[PDB]
Amino acid sequence: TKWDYKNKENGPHRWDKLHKDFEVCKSGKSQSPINIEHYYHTADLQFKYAASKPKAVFFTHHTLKASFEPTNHINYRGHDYVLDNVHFHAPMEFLINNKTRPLSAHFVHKDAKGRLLVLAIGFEEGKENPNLDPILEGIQNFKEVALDAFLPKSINYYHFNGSLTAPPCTEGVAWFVIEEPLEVSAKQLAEIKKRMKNSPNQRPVQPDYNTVIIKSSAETR
Amino acid sequence: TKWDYKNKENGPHRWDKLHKDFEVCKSGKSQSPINIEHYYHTQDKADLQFKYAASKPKAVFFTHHTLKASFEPTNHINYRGHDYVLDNVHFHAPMEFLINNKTRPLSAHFVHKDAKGRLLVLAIGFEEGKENPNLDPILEGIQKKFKEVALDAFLPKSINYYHFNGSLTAPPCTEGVAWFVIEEPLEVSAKQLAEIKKRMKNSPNQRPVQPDYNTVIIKSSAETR
Ligand SMILES: CC(=O)/N=c1\sc(S(N)(=O)=O)nn1C
Ligand SMILES: CC(=O)/N=c1\sc(S(N)(=O)=O)nn1C
Ligand SMILES: [Cl-]
Ligand SMILES: [Cl-]
Ligand SMILES: [Zn+2]
Ligand SMILES: [Zn+2]
Repeated sequence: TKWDYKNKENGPHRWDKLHKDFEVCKSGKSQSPINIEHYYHTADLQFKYAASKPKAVFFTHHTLKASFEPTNHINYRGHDYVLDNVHFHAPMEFLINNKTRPLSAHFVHKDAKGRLLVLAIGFEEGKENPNLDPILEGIQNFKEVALDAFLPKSINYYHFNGSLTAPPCTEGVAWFVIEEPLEVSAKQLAEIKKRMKNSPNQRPVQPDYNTVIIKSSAETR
Repeated sequence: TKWDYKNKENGPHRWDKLHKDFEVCKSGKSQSPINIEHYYHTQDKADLQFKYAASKPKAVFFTHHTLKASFEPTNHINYRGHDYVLDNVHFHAPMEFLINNKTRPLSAHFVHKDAKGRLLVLAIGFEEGKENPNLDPILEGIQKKFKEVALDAFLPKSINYYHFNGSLTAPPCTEGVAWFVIEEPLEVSAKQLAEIKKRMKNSPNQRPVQPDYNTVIIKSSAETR
């Protein structure tokens, strides 16, 4: 109950100091997030999403989280990665070619061997997107969340190996950062940021050791 | 208390236990070597230009289960406007990385460091066959206390290689290593093969394949000279 985003002691630059489990926050060579600037052009990525009702929806450790039953899958290279939860970071943590959007959502998965697959996608200030509403009315039954409709059908993405953007900053993370921004309204932006206590929950860009990145594309649905 | 590839306490399964400097040997998520089966095909935007010449080793000696030739900082690799000087060339038998589950009887690692200590290792396998003329200058320098190494002739002109980030394959298992594994195997004679294993004291110095956390690998090819 110690680490936060405050620019003083419990801030990110000192996370390794708060606890030894966070030592990799400093010592690891694949820490996330980063600015995606150098990559290689070149699917094998299957979504198994459905509109799903959350096991629970809650704000925890400074983000808004919807936890889920092991019913929604992503298959990657012939291995099934179960979605655990989707949570939000504001502003966006990852950067693409020096570009920033004010919000992202992370879709967290784990396979048979316990390996992590996380998805980062942006929101763009503009028209109100309906997908947000089933979770924002879930403080208490829980209404179904439209997962198979959340992401674009056609996606361009960046894939690389990184770490968690939050303590313990565990590595072995397969990142897929989606290029296409989703849309978010200005009223929704401020409203949900208030559940982010209008206090940023975004880890700074980590040092980049020539991460190998592929740019590819896929169809989600 | 020193690390080995032997069956008991100082083996690879236990390197982490030998020294705390070696903790990442087990706990790291980007540990080498691995079995290369999944990769991405790509184009040649690859900024990898060799700056190699024939060079006489500062020394050729046995250290840590391998045969090593260290060099004057005269031989280089350039990668995206980032130049890596060759530190040494050393050997593994059998080859430590696997290319589609295929095993080579031997490999060579071209170990580089930039100014700030960033690591680039270059790996190529060897296949039993014709007398390799480049090898014996090394086999002719180890009992002395050194002849030019035809580095300018050592690697193939046209290479297919795999690129990714991994670790050193021996303790301290340092991560953040830019690996370039070249697909085309070089050629070695049966006695060149036999003899050097004895200079590597006939005790295999091959770290087992490590857990792979979906390492992102690209396949491309290039011209060295
Ligand atoms: C359960 C879960 O998803 N935990 C997470 S996710 C995460 S992140 N924001 O994807 O890098 N950091 N932590 C602690
Ligand atoms: C000086 C030097 O090259 N040391 C090395 S190289 C190496 S390797 N087998 O290339 O990953 N492991 N260690 C300890
Ligand atoms: Cl992000
Ligand atoms: Cl190897
Ligand atoms: Zn997240
Ligand atoms: Zn080696």
